[PDB]
Amino acid sequence: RPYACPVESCDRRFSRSADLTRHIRIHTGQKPFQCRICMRNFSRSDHLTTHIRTHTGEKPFACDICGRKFARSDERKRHTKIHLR
DNA sequence: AGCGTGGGACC
DNA sequence: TGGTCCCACGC
Ligand SMILES: [Zn+2]
Ligand SMILES: [Zn+2]
Ligand SMILES: [Zn+2]
Repeated sequence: RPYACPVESCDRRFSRSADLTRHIRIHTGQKPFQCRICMRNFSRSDHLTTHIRTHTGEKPFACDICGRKFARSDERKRHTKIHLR
């Protein structure tokens, strides 16, 4: 919690100094990761990785119940719960 | 659905 | 630093 965002208009606080560094990019608008397929810029390398799958169609996450594939684990997570009742 | 994207964590 | 998951939330 000791790490406050220096931007004046912003008052968000962070427990980890590094979580502030990432956060600073929201204010600086820095997007240092580019998709070589569509040239779009992204603020995070991990977000670029999952974005690229929208081009290749790579879906490494399969639902345990029906086997349906998803590009992201969170999409699979959101899906799996539909099998309930 | 499709998928951007920030915060927390872990390495 | 900086890479990479999970999470969550949003549209
Ligand atoms: Zn801030
Ligand atoms: Zn792209
Ligand atoms: Zn399923």
